[PDB]
Amino acid sequence: VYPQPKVLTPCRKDVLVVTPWLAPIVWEGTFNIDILNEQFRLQNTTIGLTVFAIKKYVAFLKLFLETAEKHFMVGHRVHYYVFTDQPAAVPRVTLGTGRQLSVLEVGAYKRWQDVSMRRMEMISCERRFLSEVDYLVCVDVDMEFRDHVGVEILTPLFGTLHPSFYGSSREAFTYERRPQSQAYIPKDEGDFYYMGAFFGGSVQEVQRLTRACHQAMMVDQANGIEAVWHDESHLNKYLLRHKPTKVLSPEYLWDQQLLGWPAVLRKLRFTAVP
Amino acid sequence: VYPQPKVLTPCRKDVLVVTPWLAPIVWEGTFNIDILNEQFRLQNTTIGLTVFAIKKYVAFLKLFLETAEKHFMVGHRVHYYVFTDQPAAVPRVTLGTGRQLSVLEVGAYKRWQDVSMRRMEMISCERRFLSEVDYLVCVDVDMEFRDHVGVEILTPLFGTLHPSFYGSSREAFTYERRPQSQAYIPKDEGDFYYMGAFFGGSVQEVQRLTRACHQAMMVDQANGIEAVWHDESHLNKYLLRHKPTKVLSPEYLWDQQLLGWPAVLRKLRFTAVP
Ligand SMILES: O=c1ccn([C@@H]2O[C@H](COP(=O)(O)OP(=O)(O)O)[C@@H](O)[C@H]2O)c(=O)[nH]1
Ligand SMILES: O=c1ccn([C@@H]2O[C@H](COP(=O)(O)OP(=O)(O)O)[C@@H](O)[C@H]2O)c(=O)[nH]1
Ligand SMILES: OC[C@H]1O[C@@H](O)[C@H](O)[C@@H](O)[C@H]1O
Ligand SMILES: OC[C@H]1O[C@@H](O)[C@H](O)[C@@H](O)[C@H]1O
Ligand SMILES: [Mn+2]
Ligand SMILES: [Mn+2]
Repeated sequence: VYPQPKVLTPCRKDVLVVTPWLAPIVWEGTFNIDILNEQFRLQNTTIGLTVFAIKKYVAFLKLFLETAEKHFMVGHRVHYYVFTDQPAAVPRVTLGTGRQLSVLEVGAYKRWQDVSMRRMEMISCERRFLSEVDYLVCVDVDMEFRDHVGVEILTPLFGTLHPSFYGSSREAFTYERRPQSQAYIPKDEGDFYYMGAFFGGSVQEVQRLTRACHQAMMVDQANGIEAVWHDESHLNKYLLRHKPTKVLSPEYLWDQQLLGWPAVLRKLRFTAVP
Repeated sequence: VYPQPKVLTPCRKDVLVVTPWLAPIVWEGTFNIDILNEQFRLQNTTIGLTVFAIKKYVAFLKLFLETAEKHFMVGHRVHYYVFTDQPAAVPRVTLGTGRQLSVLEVGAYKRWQDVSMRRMEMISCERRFLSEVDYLVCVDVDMEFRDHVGVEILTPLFGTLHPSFYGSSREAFTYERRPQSQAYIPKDEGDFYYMGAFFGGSVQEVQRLTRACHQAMMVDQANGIEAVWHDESHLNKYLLRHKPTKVLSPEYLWDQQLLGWPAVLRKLRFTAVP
């Protein structure tokens, strides 16, 4: 027993709720969470969440993890995978039932470009995700959850609209524009500008995507060019060619300090920390 | 190179384009057919179309088939499966490249209820669909195509909004309301009223659906009740419990003689014949 959807009275008339390849764009008021929760519960869905916390970024884990417990996939099985050069630095956060955390120890890379960039490499570690989770969600650690982020996001492949470019035209998009880079996207192409900080999908699609992006980055290195926004550039080139089956609205990646809280955002769910 | 989708200016503001379980509702202006065509071509998609033409309904095949050739999945591989008690009566219609037709001979059933109802049984013939097509589309024969019906419909499971109930409230829906019938749907439930004349999906999902509906009809027979709208009733009960991954708007099942051509319908694609 829920509100009857009515085909002649849309809920959101202010935003695009479907892409032109028929992928939902996820905004508050587009979904009934109760229907979706049942769907995903009926398959005993397990969602993995990957997060890197290399060098000083271990400082962000406590709030990340505490807020994930309040807001992320609450009621579903969750497995956190914390990639860190400092395992002893990972805070012990008490978890809800059916939720667990693994610490994966990795190398502290040369500069920030590589730490951000080698995530694609480090996520692709492959045998294990396939056995343990049905979906993988890949996010920045320097963030907090402030509202529901749940199974509405889950789909074979998704990316998230960069909060600075959702209202913008495409020649404005900061894609890689040098044809020397595997990340190259011409000035007459592109659907959206996706942020590197929040993407995911089924384990098979995320392994594909991260393998591709790593193979593309290595090809650029061997040719002496570094895409302008690094992993985000390659992410955007992958998602142009392999279109995501859901797109998350900027409700899912926001910075209230830089951008306020406009009326088109009914919820701010996952936000940057200073 | 196509129109850039703009996230703050929806194309359709007059209709619901997404269900509350995040299934697209397919209306003109929600999709770019060029993007979709490429997607489906890249997988060499084959679509099967099943149609029953038992007794006098062989009379409808010539126009059905001629118009399907102009409008249905044009450019993609298509396999028509014509179920008939009269194989010699099937018109020879010249087909486009990559399109073929098989005649399947079956029994002329006792009354019209059973002819319509035993379709579910006759579609479920199982080994063969799995090998030959990726999707199955199941329609009435007493119809003509008048405009594009293409790969925008394709998804694991879809149904179509009955053209007489899309603007209506749910207690108005002519679901089966006797609890004695497997088709029973309470007065406080239901998302939409789907018509029996146009549903489909992947071969696996259509085999599931048609197996379920046949198993449900047989259980009702053994109990001496016949659902009020027969196969359509069971279809609607299946789609309540297993929600379709796309819903087709009434653009995909219309009767211009009974309903005109309202402004909310930008195309009339598949329509009833007198
Ligand atoms: O020294 C570093 C730099 C980056 N990161 C990881 O790489 C992500 C992206 O980096 P950052 O957040 O600095 O990029 P921004 O959001 O500022 O563009 C971070 O959230 C961390 O998960 C890290 O763990 N240690
Ligand atoms: O004598 C019959 C009655 C029905 N049908 C098939 O069952 C479908 C549904 O029947 P009908 O079109 O009469 O139902 P309606 O659309 O009038 O509700 C038809 O399109 C045919 O495909 C048939 O082949 N021969
Ligand atoms: O334009 C691309 C850049 O946009 C900035 O706003 C953002 O901080 C960068 O991380 C990168 O996304
Ligand atoms: O209400 C259910 C009935 O609605 C009629 O308009 C239609 O002709 C019937 O075929 C059946 O769908
Ligand atoms: Mn960050
Ligand atoms: Mn009919």
